Amino acid sequence: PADFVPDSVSGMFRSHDFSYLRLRPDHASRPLWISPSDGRIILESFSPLAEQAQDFLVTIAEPISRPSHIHEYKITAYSLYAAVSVGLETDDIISVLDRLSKVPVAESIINFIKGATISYGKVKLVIKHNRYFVETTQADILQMLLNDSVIGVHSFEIANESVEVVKKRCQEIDYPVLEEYDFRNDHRNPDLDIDLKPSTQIRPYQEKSLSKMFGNGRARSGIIVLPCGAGKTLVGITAACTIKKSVIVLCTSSVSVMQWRQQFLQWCTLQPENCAVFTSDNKEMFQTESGLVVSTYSMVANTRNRSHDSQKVMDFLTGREWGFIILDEVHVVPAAMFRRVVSTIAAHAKLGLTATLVREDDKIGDLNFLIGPKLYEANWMELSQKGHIANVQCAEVWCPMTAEFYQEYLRETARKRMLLYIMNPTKFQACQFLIQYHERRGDKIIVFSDNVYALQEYALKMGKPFIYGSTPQQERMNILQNFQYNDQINTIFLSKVGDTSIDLPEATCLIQISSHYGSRRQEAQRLGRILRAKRRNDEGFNAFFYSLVSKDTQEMYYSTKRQAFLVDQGYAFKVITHLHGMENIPNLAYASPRERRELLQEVLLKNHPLIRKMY
Amino acid sequence: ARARKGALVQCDPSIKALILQIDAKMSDIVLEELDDTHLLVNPSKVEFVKHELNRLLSKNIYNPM
Ligand SMILES: Nc1ncnc2c1ncn2[C@@H]1O[C@H](COP(=O)(O)OP(=O)(O)O)[C@@H](O)[C@H]1O
Ligand code: BEF
Ligand SMILES: [Mg+2]
Repeated sequence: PADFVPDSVSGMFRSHDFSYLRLRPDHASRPLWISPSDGRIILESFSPLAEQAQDFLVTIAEPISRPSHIHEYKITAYSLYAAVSVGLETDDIISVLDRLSKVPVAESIINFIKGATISYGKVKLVIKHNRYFVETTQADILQMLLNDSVIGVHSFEIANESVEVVKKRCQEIDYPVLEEYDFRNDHRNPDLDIDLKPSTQIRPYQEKSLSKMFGNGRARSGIIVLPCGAGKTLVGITAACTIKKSVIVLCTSSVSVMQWRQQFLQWCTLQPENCAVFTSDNKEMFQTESGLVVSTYSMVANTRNRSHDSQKVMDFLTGREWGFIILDEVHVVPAAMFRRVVSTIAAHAKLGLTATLVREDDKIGDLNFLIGPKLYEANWMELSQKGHIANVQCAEVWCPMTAEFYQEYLRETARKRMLLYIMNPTKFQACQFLIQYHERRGDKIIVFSDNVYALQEYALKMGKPFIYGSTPQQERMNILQNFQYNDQINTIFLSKVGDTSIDLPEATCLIQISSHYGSRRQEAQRLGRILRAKRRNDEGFNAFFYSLVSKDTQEMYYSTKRQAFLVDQGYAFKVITHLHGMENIPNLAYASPRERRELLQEVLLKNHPLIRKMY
Repeated sequence: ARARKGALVQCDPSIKALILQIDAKMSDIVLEELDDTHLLVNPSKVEFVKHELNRLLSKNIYNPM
């Protein structure tokens, strides 16, 4: 910025005007605009070289928003820390960035890439007989690691519990660690000969995700992000079948754990004898040399009280040195206690599978030193238009609160106000109308509700099965199977338990009456239930995702906030003020004021052995 | 035969209840209740109830930074 006259409208751009630089003669072809200050990248997806950059940008920059035409990425330290791992140096990143940019890359951006791209590749953490050695390939590192204030060809031991400290410490100091596994040369660990049976059909994006992991030939530890229903289960299965070592799977549910074993058996040649499911029901472990364990965090992250039956199994898990860990729904591993499993369980390779990589707190970044960087990410609309996932017409219905209920909403406190605007009669009518309309269309509907009292009230009013946390594993499984194959039961009423990791290929429509505040992830996870609908390729098919919200209430504040992630992916919510043909339905719940008054008060009121014969 | 100057407020139940709450806190707001969709309000408070109501409704709207 030298000898560059400002424009009369430059005031509207507060230090954001980037006209001080000039445009290159080949602007019409190059698709990228680069922000010299914020690091943002504007990508033209409708110009040549668009595809060549849509993958290069995903590696070095995390995606902010990827709408139809103009994509918006951003370069940050973590995104570079993700790209630095898979055989990428500063020169390649700078060369391509300049080659794809309509404007020259500013010095500030070049400085940022130079700083973080040189750290990778000088410290290696290895495991031997449940003993962790921080092995380094050069002697000079001893004067750095052994002299570090936090720490404590040359290789030295380190406490197993202390891994989570040194790995984070390595980030602050110049060299961060990488967890690479040369399973080809590992003979001490007994192998497991399992392979994908010929019937399998590895989809392109699945191959791309695996290539980003096995590109060099040694398995890299990291995270793979694919849209809901994209087939993350087969991605993990393929990784297990190519490493060919004892593997353990952690999944955050009992229904989901059952799903994994059935999927593992179906897609590859894993013999049933070598599979053991460690859930609350059965705790037997495989005694064969090499096998597979599919368990859950609650059954593996517990610290204080373990039963005798569950204590032998945990020792069995800890004693052996596993070769691969699959963390399904890895957005929950950085929690206060779940992260402990990543340290206790010994493994040379760690993989994370999650459709959503977001959490309300700042602990999302902790994944970097727990399991490694983010290897691959996939767009949602791209897979939608290719027939891999279903298309959904997202909608947001505005049920205006009736006069009678609304008056109480003003006086009542925050905690009870929630139950008040979840049970307004208009929502009952809208849900009843939509359910009848879509059932006539031969659709399988799911009605989510984080609030259990409303869930039961809706279910008993409409005579439909419902599932919530107190349900024994079998009964909810029986409900799930019936909903899938029984033609009479077209709809169910799920709760927070079914928010994630439950697969219903038949579900096509989706409704939600309650919500867990402002969480953006729950909306996406819930939408995932219908993104894998079986008939997602017949002409003109469109799944549905309704969101009933009371107007002039705090729910709209959370609704416009809990769909900020789907908008970034590309989904657009449509406002529905009124459902045509809703009045002519024969009978609607709470159509008379008497019933409305009764419901209002009902919800408002919610807040010596011989003496044995004597008795 | 009696005229009374004022402002005729036409609105919906939700706005009506909010105006009543504002009137309860500040008495002079509402001069008379006409029907479930009409209120007679003090002329001086028209510019104040209109401005105050928007502030109250701002809580229900999520403005991102
Ligand atoms: N390559 C594939 N061939 C056939 N079906 C597949 C394939 N990949 C995924 N699926 C199907 O997609 C659905 C969702 O798979 P799942 O692993 O549960 O997805 P995610 O874990 O990403 O939500 C299942 O019905 C599964 O069988
Ligand atoms: F993302 Be899936 F529904 F496990
Ligand atoms: Mg899954």
